[PDB]
Amino acid sequence: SKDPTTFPLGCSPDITTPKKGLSMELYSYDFRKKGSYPCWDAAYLDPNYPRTGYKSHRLLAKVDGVTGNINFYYHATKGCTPQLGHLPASYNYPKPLTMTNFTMLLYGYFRPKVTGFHTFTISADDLLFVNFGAGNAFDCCRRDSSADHFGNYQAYAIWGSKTAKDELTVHLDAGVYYPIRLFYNNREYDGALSFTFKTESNENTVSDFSEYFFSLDDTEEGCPGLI
Ligand SMILES: [Ca+2]
Ligand SMILES: [Ca+2]
Repeated sequence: SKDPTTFPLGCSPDITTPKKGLSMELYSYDFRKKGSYPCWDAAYLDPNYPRTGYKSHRLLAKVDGVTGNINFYYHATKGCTPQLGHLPASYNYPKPLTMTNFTMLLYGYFRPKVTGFHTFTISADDLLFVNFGAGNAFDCCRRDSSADHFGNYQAYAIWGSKTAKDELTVHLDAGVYYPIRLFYNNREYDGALSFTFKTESNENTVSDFSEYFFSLDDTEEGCPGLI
């Protein structure tokens, strides 16, 4: 089912070794033409922007192995102006980009260490939309066939809105691989992404996803959760 749920379905990959990290695609996000009021494009809030609209902009990069702490804060000096910066080393992308104005998609799997409830907390400047679970994000080792068919967001944050931070609480089983999709945009000026979680079992905040994000190969058979 594509609908978001407190009890998401996960995946059981075969022997082939999971690879560390998420995959990432970077895209352009231009300003409006000189003198427009305001200067930033509102396309990022088109209902279909996270599904199809982004693909009409320019592909910048496709990277594998994104893991570790994926949080960032980029400080711009000027409005209405493309300015260069770098993502943190965790993104495995060693080129500058226009950090003031870009779109980023990350996808893969989250593998828990604890069976029980997890609460992920997110915030972003400007936008972070999260899908989580088989079907809601994509299907088990069948990402290519289902990548565009994700469901209602499990959580979302939009800078400047009444929902500028959000939480998602899900019950998960240790060692199972859960499809995840993170879609981020910066429209102008500063950018920021925060993505962390806690489990109901203790007070520790987890922000380093070294032990938790993996990529699995698609297969003809699929790898549906057997638990
Ligand atoms: Ca295999
Ligand atoms: Ca911004």
